[PDB]
Amino acid sequence: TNDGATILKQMQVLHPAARMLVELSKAQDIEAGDGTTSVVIIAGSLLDSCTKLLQKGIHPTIISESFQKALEKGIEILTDMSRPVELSDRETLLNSATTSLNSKVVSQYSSLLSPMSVNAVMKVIDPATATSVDLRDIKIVKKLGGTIDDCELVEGLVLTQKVSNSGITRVEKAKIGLIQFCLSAPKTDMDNQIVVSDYAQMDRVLREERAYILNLVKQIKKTGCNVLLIQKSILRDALSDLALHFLNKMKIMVIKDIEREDIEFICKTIGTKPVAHIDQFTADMLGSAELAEEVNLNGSGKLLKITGCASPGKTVTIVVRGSNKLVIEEAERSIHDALCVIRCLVKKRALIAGGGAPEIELAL
Amino acid sequence: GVAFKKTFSYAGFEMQPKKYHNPKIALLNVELELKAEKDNAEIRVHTVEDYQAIVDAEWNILYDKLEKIHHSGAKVVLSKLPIGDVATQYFADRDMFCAGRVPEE
Amino acid sequence: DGMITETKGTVLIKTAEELMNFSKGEENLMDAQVKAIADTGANVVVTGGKVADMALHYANKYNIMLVRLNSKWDLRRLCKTVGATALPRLTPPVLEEMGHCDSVYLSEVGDTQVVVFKHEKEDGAISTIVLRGSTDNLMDDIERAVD
Amino acid sequence: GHRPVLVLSQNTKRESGRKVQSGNINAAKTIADIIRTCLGPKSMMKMLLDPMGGIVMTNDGNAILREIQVQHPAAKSMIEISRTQDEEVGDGTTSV
Amino acid sequence: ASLSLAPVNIFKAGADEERAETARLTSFIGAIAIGDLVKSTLGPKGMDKILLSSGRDASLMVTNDGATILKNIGVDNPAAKVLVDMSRVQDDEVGDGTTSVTVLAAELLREAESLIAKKIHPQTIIAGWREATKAAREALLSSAVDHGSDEVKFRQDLMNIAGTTLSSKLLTHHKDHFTKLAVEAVLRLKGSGNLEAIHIIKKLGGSLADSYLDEGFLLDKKIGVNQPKRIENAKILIANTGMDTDKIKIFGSRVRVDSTAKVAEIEHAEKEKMKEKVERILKHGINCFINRQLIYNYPEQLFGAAGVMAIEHADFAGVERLALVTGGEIASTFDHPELVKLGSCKLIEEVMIGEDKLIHFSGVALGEACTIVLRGATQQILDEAERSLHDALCVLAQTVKDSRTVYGGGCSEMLMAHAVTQLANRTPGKEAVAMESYAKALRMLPTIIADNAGYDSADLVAQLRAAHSEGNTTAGLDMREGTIGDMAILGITESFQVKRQVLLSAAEAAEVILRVDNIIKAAPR
Amino acid sequence: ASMGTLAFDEYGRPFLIIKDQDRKSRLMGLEALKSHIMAAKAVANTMRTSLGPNGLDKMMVDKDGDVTVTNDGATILSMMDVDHQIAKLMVELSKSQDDEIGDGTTGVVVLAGALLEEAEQLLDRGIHPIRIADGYEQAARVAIEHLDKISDSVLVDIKDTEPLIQTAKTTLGSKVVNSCHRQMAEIAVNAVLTVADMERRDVDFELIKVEGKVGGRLEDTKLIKGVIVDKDFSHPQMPKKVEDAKIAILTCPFEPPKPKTKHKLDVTSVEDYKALQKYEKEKFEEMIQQIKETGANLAICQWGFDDEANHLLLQNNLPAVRWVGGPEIELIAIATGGRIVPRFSELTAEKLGFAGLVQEISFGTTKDKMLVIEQCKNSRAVTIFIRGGNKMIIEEAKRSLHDALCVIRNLIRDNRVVYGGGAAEISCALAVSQEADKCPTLEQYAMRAFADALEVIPMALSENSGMNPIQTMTEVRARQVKEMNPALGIDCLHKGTNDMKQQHVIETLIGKKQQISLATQMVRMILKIDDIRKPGESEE
Amino acid sequence: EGPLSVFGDRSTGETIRSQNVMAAASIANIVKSSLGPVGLDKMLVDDIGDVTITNDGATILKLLEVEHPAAKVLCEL
Ligand SMILES: Nc1ncnc2c1ncn2[C@@H]1O[C@H](COP(=O)(O)OP(=O)(O)O)[C@@H](O)[C@H]1O
Ligand SMILES: Nc1ncnc2c1ncn2[C@@H]1O[C@H](COP(=O)(O)OP(=O)(O)O)[C@@H](O)[C@H]1O
Ligand SMILES: [Mg+2]
Ligand SMILES: [Mg+2]
Ligand SMILES: [Mg+2]
Ligand SMILES: [Mg+2]
Repeated sequence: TNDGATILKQMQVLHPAARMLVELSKAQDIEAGDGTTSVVIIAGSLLDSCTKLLQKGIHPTIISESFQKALEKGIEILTDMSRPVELSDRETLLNSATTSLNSKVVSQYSSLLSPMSVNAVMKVIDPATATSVDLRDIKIVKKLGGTIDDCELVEGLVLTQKVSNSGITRVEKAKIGLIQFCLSAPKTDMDNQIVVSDYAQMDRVLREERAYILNLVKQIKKTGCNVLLIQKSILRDALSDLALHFLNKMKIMVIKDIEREDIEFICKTIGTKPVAHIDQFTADMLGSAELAEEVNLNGSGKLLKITGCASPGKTVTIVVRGSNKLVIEEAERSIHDALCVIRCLVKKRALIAGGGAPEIELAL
Repeated sequence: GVAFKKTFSYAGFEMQPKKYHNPKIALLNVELELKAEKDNAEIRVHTVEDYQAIVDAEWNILYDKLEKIHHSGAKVVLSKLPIGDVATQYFADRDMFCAGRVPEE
Repeated sequence: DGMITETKGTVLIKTAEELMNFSKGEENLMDAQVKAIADTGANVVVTGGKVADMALHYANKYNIMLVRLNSKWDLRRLCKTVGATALPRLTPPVLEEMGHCDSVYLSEVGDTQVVVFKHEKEDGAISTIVLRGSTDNLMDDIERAVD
Repeated sequence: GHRPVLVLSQNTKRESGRKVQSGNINAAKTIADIIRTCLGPKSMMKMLLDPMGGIVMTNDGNAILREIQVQHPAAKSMIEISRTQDEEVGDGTTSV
Repeated sequence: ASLSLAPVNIFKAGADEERAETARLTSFIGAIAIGDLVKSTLGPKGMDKILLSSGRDASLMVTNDGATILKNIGVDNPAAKVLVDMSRVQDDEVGDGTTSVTVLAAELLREAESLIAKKIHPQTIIAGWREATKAAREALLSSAVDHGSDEVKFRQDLMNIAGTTLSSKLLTHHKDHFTKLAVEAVLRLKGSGNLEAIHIIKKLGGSLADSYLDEGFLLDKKIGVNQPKRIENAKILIANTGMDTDKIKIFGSRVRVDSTAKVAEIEHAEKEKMKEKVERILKHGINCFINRQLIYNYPEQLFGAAGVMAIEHADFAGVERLALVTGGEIASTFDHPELVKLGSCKLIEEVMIGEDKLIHFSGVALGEACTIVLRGATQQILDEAERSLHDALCVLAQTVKDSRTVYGGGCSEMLMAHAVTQLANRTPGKEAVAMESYAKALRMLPTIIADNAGYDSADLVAQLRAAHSEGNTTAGLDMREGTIGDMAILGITESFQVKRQVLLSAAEAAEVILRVDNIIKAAPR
Repeated sequence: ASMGTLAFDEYGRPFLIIKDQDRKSRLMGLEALKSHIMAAKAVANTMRTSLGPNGLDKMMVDKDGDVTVTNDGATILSMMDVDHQIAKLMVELSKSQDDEIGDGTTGVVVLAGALLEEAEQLLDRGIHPIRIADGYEQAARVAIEHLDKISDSVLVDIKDTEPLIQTAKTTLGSKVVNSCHRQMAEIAVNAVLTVADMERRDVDFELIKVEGKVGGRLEDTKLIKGVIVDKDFSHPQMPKKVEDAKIAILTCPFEPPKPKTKHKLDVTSVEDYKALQKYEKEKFEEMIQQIKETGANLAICQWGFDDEANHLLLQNNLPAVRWVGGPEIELIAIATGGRIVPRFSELTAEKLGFAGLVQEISFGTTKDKMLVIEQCKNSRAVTIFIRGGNKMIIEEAKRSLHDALCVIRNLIRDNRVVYGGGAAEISCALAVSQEADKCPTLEQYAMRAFADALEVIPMALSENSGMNPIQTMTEVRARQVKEMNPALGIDCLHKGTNDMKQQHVIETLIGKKQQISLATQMVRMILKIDDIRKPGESEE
Repeated sequence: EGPLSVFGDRSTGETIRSQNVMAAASIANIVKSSLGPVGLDKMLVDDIGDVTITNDGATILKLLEVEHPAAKVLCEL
C-alpha cells in the first residue's frame, strides 16, 4: 500500500507519540480521505523544529500559542491562494482525480479510473444543493482475475450470491421482488407440534404442506414477479426444496441468502419495497428492471448484475479486477482516495495548486 | 425442655410474636411451599379458564394446608421440611410462629 | 411405600379438581393400606427397601414397629428365624405367612444400638452368638475359633 | 534438617538366628554342587572365562574355585579351604 | 516484643507486619509519592500525563484529570490506596478538586512526618488539625458570596466558574467557546441535575474548535427501509414495547394441532395480532415512532406503508433523552391514545457528521436534554475533551444546585491559612505547631500552583500572605503575567461546595492515615 | 527438642510408631508453656497500643490487597493472618468477647497477655501451672464480686437519655468518629431505644439497617426512622416524591400467573389464540385495577415486572418500585405498619402501609439513586445512613456504630455500670491484694500476679497518652486507698481531674465481668496445655 | 530454633536418658549371643568382602561403626 493511514495502522508502533500520529492520520482520512501522509510528515517536522525550540530555552507553552498563530496565518494564506470551483466544470474534477491517483499503483490506469470515480461520485449526489457525499452509496466489489483495465461502473447492483434456480439465467424485463419471509413449511413464533394418531392425518400433513407451499408460490407468481430475492434466515428454512421446485416450474429466478445489511442498498438501487408477509406482496412493491443476468468472469467467478432500472436510485457499484489480491486491495484504496478527493471538492468548493506550491508559499 | 438455633427464617418472620405464655406446638414433617404437586406431575389444559383454575387450585391447596394448621389451634409451627415465605407471612398475619428446616433430632 | 408403574409414571392432570384431590387420595390410599396391614394383628413390619414418610407416619399412628433390612441375606435369615414369608406387595399377610416371635425390642450393647429378635423357647431355625471384647482383632480371632 | 540419629552407622546390616545357619550351609552346598561333577576318572572338563579375556579350560577343582568370584562369605571360606588343600598336599581339592 | 521480631514465629509464610516507625515511613512514602505524581498537573499551567496501559490492548490515555491518573495505576502501598479512594470519592461527589484534595492530603502528611520527627505525639497533631479544620471551614463559609438571586450576575458567575474549571484542561485553547458551550448546556437542563440528559458524541476529525452544542438533539440510530427520511412538524411517540416475534407471556403455552393448515392459520393469526398492534399504535396520530427495543421486518413494513418513521433500538438512555427533549411519554400499552402525550419537534432529518449519518431533531418542544458533538484530531484529544467537559458540567450543575461561590487562584487557600494562623497564635502547646503545619500545607497548595507556571512562587506566596494579613481578602494569583491581583475583578471563581469538600476530605484522609501505627499484610493470593 | 522419638530399636530393626513420625514435631512441658506465653505476649503487646482515646489504629491488608483501617480489636485479630495455635486462641477469645458483649475486644487480649506474662515468672519460680490457674480463677471471682460491689445503676428510661449518651460517648471515644462524638452517640442511642422490646428483653439487630454511601461528610450521618432502599422508581417518568404514601407491599411479580407444577397450555385454533391474548391483556388490566381499588399510592414489589405493567402503573398515577429485597420488604412492612400481600386478590385497604414521605435521593454526579421511606406513624424499624470521604472511614464508622449499639443493648439488658479509665481495674487489683493477705501463702503468689496483671490496663492507658505509666498508676492507686473512691482512673484526655465519675467515663458492668471471666478461662486453658503435635510437614 | 539460637539439635530430660540407655543396650545386644561355652562366633564383612570370624568382644566392637557417643563409651570400655 501507499496510503499513509493504511501503512500507519497496519504496523504496530508501540510508542504513544507514534500512536497519536496514527490517530492523526486516521482523523485526516475521515475528514479528507487523502493527504494522510502529508499531515503526518508535517506533524513530525513541527516536532523536530520543537526540539531546537525547546533546547533554545523556550517553554512548551509559548511554542503552542505561536504555532496556533502561525496556523491561523497559514489558513488565511491558503484561503488566499484558493480558486473558486463549481461542480459543473468536469475538467477540474478530472484533474483532481488524476492528481489523487498520480501517486498510486493505478497511475497507469488513471485514464480509465479517474473518469469512472468522477462519474460514480456525480451519480450518487445532486450536483446542485449538495453539501456532502455518502460514500456508502458507492459499493466496491472486488473480484479476482483479469486486468485493472476491466474495472467497470455498472449502474445497477452486483450480487455475489449465486442463483439457486439453475437453468434459468438472464431474464429480461425483470420484475424483481424482495421478500423477508420464508418459503417453507408453516411455523409459528411460539413453539408448535403436530400430533398424528391416524394414517389419514399422516398423509394429509404432507398433502396440506404441499398445498400451502403451492399457494405461496402461486400468489408470488400472480403479481407478475419473475426475479425473487430472499433474505437470509437462520431459525427457519428460507427456501425449501419444494418451494424451489415450484418456483422453477413457473419460470421465476430465485436468489436466496440476501444479507440483512444489504436490504437498504438493494431497495435504494432497484426500487423494490421489502415484503415480510405474503398478504402484502402485491405488484406495486416490485422493482422493474431492464435486465437481470448472471455473468461469468472468464472462469474466475460468477456475478449477478441487474443493469437498467426504471426510476434508478442514487447508488452505483464499482467492480474492481486485478491479477492478484494485493493490487486489487491497492486499487480499491486508490479509488476510495479519488472518491474522497471529489467529496472534499463537493463541500468547501475551493481549489489550489499542488506540487508543493501552497506549502512553499506558506513557508515564505 | 428443648432449645435449638434459629433456622434461616424467610421474609415476614420479624412480624411474628416471639413469646407465648401457653402455646400449642404443631410438630410437622411437611413442606409448606408453592411447588409442583409431584416431580412427575404434568398439567395439560386447553382453555384460559382452566389455566386460571389450575393456578387458583395450587393456591387453594397451599391455603388449605395452612388453614388446617391454623384451625388446629396451634400457635408454634415447626417443620423438618422447609417453610416458604408465603406460609411465613400467613402465620405472621395470624400472630403465629413458624420455623422450617428444623433438624430431625 | 405405594408401588409405582415399571415403564414410566406421570400424573396427567387436566382439571383443577383432580389436582386438588390427587395428594389427598394418595394419602388416603396409603392410610387404608397401612390400616389393612395392621388389622391382621401384625405389630412389627420388616421391609427390605426404603420407607416412605407417609407410610412411616401412618405406621406410627397405628403403633407398628419398623425395621429396614438393606441386605437380602439378613431378610432371608430373619424369615427363617421368625417363620414369615417375604411378601412382594403391600397386601396384608395371611395367617400362614405371618411371622411370630417371643420378643422384639430396641436395645443398646456397649455403645451400639441393636434390634433383637428373641425367642424364649430353646429352639429355632437360627441362633446367634453375641461376641464381646476389648479389641476388634480379638473378636475376629474368637469368630475364627467359633467357625 | 534434623538428620536421623543412629546407634550403628548407616548401611550396616545384621542377620541372626536359624536363617544365618541355613544360609551358610546352603552356600557351602551350592559351592560343592558347582564342582560335584568334576570328580573321578569319568569327570567332564569346564571352560572358565577370565575377566582379563583368557580362557581356563580345566578339570582341577581348585582352579575352578579360584577362578570364580562369590559374595556370600561362607563360599569365601569354602574357596579358602580349597586353596589350603591344594597348597598343602597338591590334590584332593574336589574331594575336600 | 513484636510478632515479627520474636523467637517464635506467629504468621504464615508471606505474611508480615510493620511496626510504628516502619509503618509510618511506608505510609508517608506512599502518600508523598502519590502527591508528587498527581501534582505538576495543577493550576492553569499544569501539564498532562500519558497513561500507557501494560495490558493486552495497551490502552493509551492522555489526561489531566487527577482522579483518572490515580485510578489507572497499579498501587500496592495501602496509604496510596486510601488517597486514590479519596480522589475517586471526591470525583463522585463533585466534578473538580481531585488533584487539589490529593495534593493537600500529601502536603498534610509531609507536615505530619516533619512533626513526628520533631517528637510530637500523633494524637496532638490530630487534635490541632481538627481545630484548624474547624477554623478554616468557618472562615471559608464566612467568605462565601451568593449571586443566585440576580439572573445576570448568576450567569456571569457561571461563565467565570466554567472558565476557571476549564483553564487547566486541554480546552484552555478555546476556553471562551467551550465555556459558552458548557454554560448553555447546563442552563438548558432547567434546574434538573441529571448529567445523563447531556450526551457527548465524540466524532473523529475536525479541529477542536469545530465542537458545538446542537440546538436540538442528535441520535445515532437508523431508520426503516421503506420509511421517510425527513418529516416536518413531527408528532413523536416514544415506546418500550417488543414488536419482535412478540410472544404471549404465558410461557407454558404451545400450539398443538393435528394438521399443517391449522399451523398456517395460527401463523396468520399471529401476523394479524402484530398488524392490530401496529394499527393501535397508528391510532395515536403520529409521524415518527421511536422504540427502545428492536423492530422486526413486518412492523417495519407496516410503518413504511403508513409513512411513519420507525427508529429502533434506542436504549434506555436514548428513550429517556428523547422524552426529556421532546416531552413524550414512554408508553408500553396503546389502548388509551388520549392518556399518552406525544413529543413534538419542528423537523426530523438525517445529518452528515464526519463519515457517519445521524438523526437530527430540530426545533424540539421541551429541549431539557442536550447533545454535544466533539471534534478532535486524535482519539486521546477526544477523550480528554470529554473528560474536561464532564468536569465543567459537573461543577456548573453543583453551582446551579448551590449558588455560593468562592474566589480561586489560591485566594481561598490563603484566607484559610490566615485564619488557621490567627487561631494558632492564641493556643498553647504543640497543637499550635500542628496548626502551623496545617497552614503551611494550605499555603503550599498555591505555592505548587505558582511553581507549575515557572514563576517565583516564594515571592508571590509571601506577597499574597502579606496582602491577606493586611486585610485584602480577595487577593489571588494572576497567571496572565505572574503577579498578584484581585480575583473579584479578574473573574476567577470556584464553587464553595468544591473547596469545602476538598478541605474536609483532605483533612479526613490525613487524620485517618496518621492514626495508623502498624500495617499488617496477609499472605498474598 | 522435636521430632518426637527416634530409637530404631535396640536390636537394630525398624521402629515405626506414628505415621510420618520422622516429619512431625512436638514440644513438651515447660518449653511448650514458654512458647505459648511468648506468642500470647507478642499478640497482646501488638494489641495494647490500640487502647484508649489515644490508642492508634492498625492498617490491615487482606489477600486481595483490600485495605481496612480500624481500631476494633476483634476485627484486627480476625483479619490478622496467624499460624500459631495460641494466636488463634487469642483471636477466638477476642471474637467471643465481640459476640457476647460487643465492646472491650481489645482489653481481653491485653489482660490475657498480662496474666500469661505473670504466669511465666510464677512458673520460673517453680509452681505447677494448675495451681496458677486455680489462683487466677479465685482471684477473678474476688474481682467480679468487687465489681458487683462498686457498680452503679443508671436510668434506661426514654425521657432522660443522658446516662445512655454518656455511655455511648465513652464507647465511641477511642474510635475515629469522635469528631462527631455526641451526634454519633445520640443517633446510636435513639436507634437502640427505638427498636427494642421494653421489658428488659432483647434488642433485635435485624431491625437496625446500617448503610454507608461515599461522598458528603461524616457529619452528614443521620438516623432515619424508616428504611433506606438502594432501588428507585421503575419508570423514569414516575414522580420522584410521594406525600402521605399508602404503601402496597406485594411479593407477586406483575406478570401473568404461572403454575409451579409442570404444565402446558394447548392452543388448537385461532379462537384459542385470541382468547389467550385477551386473557393476558385482561390479566394486566385486572391486576392494575386491583392495586388501584384499595386506594394505595405506592406499590412495592419484590420480583420485578414487565413493560405493560410498568406503563399501566405510570398511567394510573401509581408510583412503584421493583426488585426490592426480602429483608427490605420485611423492614418496609414493619416500619410502615402494612402487611405483606402474596397476590392482588388478597390486597385490601387494611393491609396498606402508610409513610409520611417517600423520596428519591441523588448523590451528586453519580447517577446513583436511592429511596427513602420515612415519616412513618409508629415505625418499629430504624435505619442508619453513613456518609464519609472514603469507604474506609465508612466501614470504620459502621463498626464503631455497631460497638455503640452493642453497648446500649448491654445497658438495656443490665443497667449497672462501672467507671472506666482504669478505675475499675485499680479497684479490682486493690480488692485482690487485700484478699491475698488473708489467703494462705501458696495462693498468695497467684493472687498477686493476678492483681499485677489487672494493673496493666491503667498502665497501657497512661503510656498511650504519653504520661509515665508506673508513676501515674501508683499515684492513682495511692489516692484510691487514701480516700474511698473507686472512680479515680487515668486522665488520658488531660482534663485536669482523675475522678471518672465527674468525667463521665462509663462502662457496662457486664462488659467488665465478661472481660475478666473470658480472660481467666482462656488463660487457664492455655496454662493447662503442655504438649503440641504439629504435622511439621511444611506443606504448600 | 527458639530463643536459644544454637545451630544444632537439643534433647533434655527423659528423652536423652532413654536414648543413652537404648544406645548402650544396642551394643550389649550385639555381643550377648557370644557369652559362655554355649556362645557362638560372629561373622563380620568389611564392605569389600573381608571376612572376620570372631568371638572376642573387643574385636567385634573394634570393627563396628558406632555413631552414638554413649555407644562409643561402651565400645571403648
Ligand atoms: N485562571 C486561573 N487563575 C488562577 N488560578 C486558577 C485558574 N484556573 C484554575 N486555577 C486554580 O487551579 C486549581 C486546580 O484546578 P484544576 O487543576 O482545573 O482542577 P483540580 O481542582 O481538580 O486540580 C484550582 O484550585 C484553581 O484555584
Ligand atoms: N475519656 C476517657 N478517659 C479515660 N479513659 C477512657 C476514656 N474513654 C475510654 N477510655 C478507656 O479506654 C479503654 C479502651 O476502650 P476502647 O478502645 O473504646 O475499647 P476496648 O476496651 O475494646 O479497647 C477502656 O477500658 C476505657 O476505660
Ligand atoms: Mg493523495
Ligand atoms: Mg585329585
Ligand atoms: Mg479543575
Ligand atoms: Mg471500646
